Amino acid sequence: MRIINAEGLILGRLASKVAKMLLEGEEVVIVNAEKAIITGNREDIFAKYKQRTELRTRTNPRRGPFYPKRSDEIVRRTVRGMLPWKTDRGRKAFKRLKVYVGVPKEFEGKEFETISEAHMSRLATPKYVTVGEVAKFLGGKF
Amino acid sequence: EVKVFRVKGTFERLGKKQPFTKEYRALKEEHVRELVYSDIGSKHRVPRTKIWIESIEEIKPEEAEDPVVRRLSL
Amino acid sequence: PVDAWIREEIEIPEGVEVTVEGNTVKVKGPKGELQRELKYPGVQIFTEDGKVVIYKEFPRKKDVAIVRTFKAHINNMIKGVTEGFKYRLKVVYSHFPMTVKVQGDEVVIENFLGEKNPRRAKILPGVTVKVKGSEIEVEGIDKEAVGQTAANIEQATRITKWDRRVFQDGIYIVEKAGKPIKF
Amino acid sequence: LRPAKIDRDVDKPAYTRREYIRGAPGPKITIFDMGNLSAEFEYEVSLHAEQAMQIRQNALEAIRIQVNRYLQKNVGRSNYHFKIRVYPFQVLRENPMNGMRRPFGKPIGLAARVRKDQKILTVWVNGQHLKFALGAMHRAKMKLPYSAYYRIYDKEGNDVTTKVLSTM
Amino acid sequence: PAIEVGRIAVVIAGRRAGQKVVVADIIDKNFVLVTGAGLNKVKRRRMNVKHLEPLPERVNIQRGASDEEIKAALEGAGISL
RNA sequence: CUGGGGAUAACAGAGUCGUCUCGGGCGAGAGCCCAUAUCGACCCCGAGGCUUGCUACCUCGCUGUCGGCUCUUCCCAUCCUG
RNA sequence: CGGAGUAGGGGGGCGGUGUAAGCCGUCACCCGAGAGGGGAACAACCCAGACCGGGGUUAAGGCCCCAAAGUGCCGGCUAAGUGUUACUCCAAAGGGUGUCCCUGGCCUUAGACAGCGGCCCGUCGAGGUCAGGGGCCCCGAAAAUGGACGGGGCUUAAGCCGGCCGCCGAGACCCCGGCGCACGGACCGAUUGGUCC
RNA sequence: GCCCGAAAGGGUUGACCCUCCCCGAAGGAAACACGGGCGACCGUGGAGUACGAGGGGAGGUGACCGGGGUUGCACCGUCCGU
Repeated sequence: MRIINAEGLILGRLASKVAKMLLEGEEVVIVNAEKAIITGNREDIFAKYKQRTELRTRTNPRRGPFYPKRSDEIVRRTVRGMLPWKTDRGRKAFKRLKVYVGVPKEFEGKEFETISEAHMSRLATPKYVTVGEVAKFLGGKF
Repeated sequence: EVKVFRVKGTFERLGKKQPFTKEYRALKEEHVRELVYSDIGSKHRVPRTKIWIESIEEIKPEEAEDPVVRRLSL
Repeated sequence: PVDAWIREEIEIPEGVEVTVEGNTVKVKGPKGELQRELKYPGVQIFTEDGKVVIYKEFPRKKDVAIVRTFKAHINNMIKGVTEGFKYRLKVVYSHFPMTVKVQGDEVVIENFLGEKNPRRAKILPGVTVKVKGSEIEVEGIDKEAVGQTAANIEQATRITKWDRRVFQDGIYIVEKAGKPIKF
Repeated sequence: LRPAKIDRDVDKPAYTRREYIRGAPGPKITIFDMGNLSAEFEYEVSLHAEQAMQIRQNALEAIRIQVNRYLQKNVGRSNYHFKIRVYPFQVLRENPMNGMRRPFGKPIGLAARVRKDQKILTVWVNGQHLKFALGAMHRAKMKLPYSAYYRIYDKEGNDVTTKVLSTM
Repeated sequence: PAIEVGRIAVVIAGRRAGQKVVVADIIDKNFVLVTGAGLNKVKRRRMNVKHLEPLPERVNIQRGASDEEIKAALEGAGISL
């Protein structure tokens, strides 16, 4: 499997590249997911993700959009949105993915990778927020 | 061999005309032409037929009163 | 693009030592250190010949503003480690004389308008409050620390329920670092 | 009475012949000239329309009264000449209900039709009341169904609005 | 590094993708005048600063320069192009 | 009574918004004097679809209904409570 | 000379009436009576008119992932997730030292703020000040099950302006083979014809 | 992918697959070498080459092929009459 360090990276571009990988048949691990950035303004982003959390099915909430509050799950969910989820192909591609907060010991002592196309260096604007900030706002653990 | 060019023309927007004068640094005047068109069409949403350049000339670096050009040419 | 290459210098005095280290300015002087963080894309900060230089190589309006702003902040830090900043407040009362006390990191005001519950104003690290009669001093070395302390003490005594043309008692700022306040 | 968006537009034939229209109403505004009529003033100040409009006599009389009061108290009669240029000939129609059986409007009102870049009003004034002239024009512009713009003409009928604005 | 007169730079875009250059004049906020003065193929042209990578290396010249002068200063300074 | 009709009404839906509810611009004038504490004329510009109308696109044997009782949920243009 | 069917039309453009929705006509391009490729899906909006098997180049339009092909090139703008809507399905009058630009007057080696004092000197000595016009954005701007740029998401863009360079993509157009039809001809038939060109 | 497969269909006078050559419609590269453009890229040569639906031929291998039943994957697809 390939190991990718989200640290200084942009979420959507990271996810686009990773999803193409997954479909072309690889295994991907993402570490330090709390350290990716989201671009925009803080009020806008928080409003978006709160409005998403408070969506649910009025008749039975044991159904319902289960939109997450943790950082690793935020990342995993973006990637999912970038795949065909209603198809065996997509379900297998998605099962070939794993996302972690931090760097577990299991992966410690190994050389990571970084996607060129996604990186904070491209930016010209001091306006960015972190996924960990979003998670703290929403009430998630780490 | 960098020259300083003055440009004078006219441009039209919603039926109304407006003259303009500008000054640029370059080697050739074709580059000046392209840049004029680009900048005006960005800043006033004006196509290239509705821009009529009537004069492109060369001058020297003290008959120039744009701050950037003057401070780059000294 | 207003200009080409805005740059502004700051003359450094005798006993002061300025140094930059990774977008963090550090100033040492006859009393105390002061560090701060001044970050903006395309803005540099360094020392050439005994000066502090701030530079931007094709500014718009909102870059010029930021550059002059950083200028003001670094001047503040220099004059602060070199002289310090001092603030004054005044106390007024019609009925119900109140008593102001310091204890640790708070300012306790008791019997304000006859209340049975005191009022607590926070002091910040590096700032010293000092009561002398009906006049108060707040001295310090960081402009913002001293201002926030004074302002906390003043806001401690706020009214929202009655006419302030008749109910005027409280503690008020009268000099914000040497400059008076008139109306 | 009924809103003016119903009568703003011009997409409809003209209806100006009283020797065929039964029950055609009569005008409200009956005064179109004010101030010193015999006069040789310096500066002319006129509203032009920015697009075709259809202006009711209610609005015209409102404008008249407001502007004339303002200038009578701020300028004086011997120093201004105020004129309204357009008369209401267009008859307005309303359907009396039955529903939409036999729909053809019975007349209710009048309007003036005005085309693009046409003059509506004019204040002739000396050089030391221009501020008041332009305030009057603001007040009038505020009461029309679509927008408008002003110029400042010289005798010899020339545009001097820029040279005058820049210096006052 | 930062673009300036006399600066030695590399090319990353075009037909000459990977080749050394001496920057001889500053036309604008976007364009510089390049030449490698007979020590290679590159001629005297304009280039977008995007399409260049500066270097620590550098020589001293006068603003608005010629290929003989650049070659002389290069021989003196010890920089290979 | 028969044969038929949404080629055609009453009823809820769709469309529209003159009317309706909720608003705005300008500043005449009133407020001891003071255009804006409050009120804001005459004229001009709008939102919503909770009134009523207009039209006739769906339904003529699906069900044709008003009020009340029971039960759950939503909007804010906020009556109290912060 | 013989045999019919049709006497409820509709989208779109033009005209009369109407607050408008709609009503009445007209035009003869389309649906009806029309497949296929695109617009998220769509009777009539764009490309385009269809025997059968195969090969290749294009149109409409598209090229970050979903999804075939550009994380494409140059210049400039927007900070509001504005926008990411050809049309189908999308808010105004009135306003804004928000920012980027054009134009024209008045000032200037002491100007426009400050400070020290009675229109002024010096003082810090370099660009100011007034109006008018445009581009993008902002305020004006409030709904009912749980949410809709088609979705994820995107901020020197994956948005807007002005231009450019290469690819993808139909049953369209080119080519190869096969079937039938209409027209004409020859030969050949115990009758409505058959074999071939 | 699993299962049936005697005859009526082909086949040891040789099935499936394999490689070799010749002709070859419409169409049609790349590396690489020289130069033009800020640049994405283009021009000349390489080159109408390599290839290309199909039409012919020469050989090796030695038993299935076509057909049928069910089902997995990817794309496409809102029944019938009125």
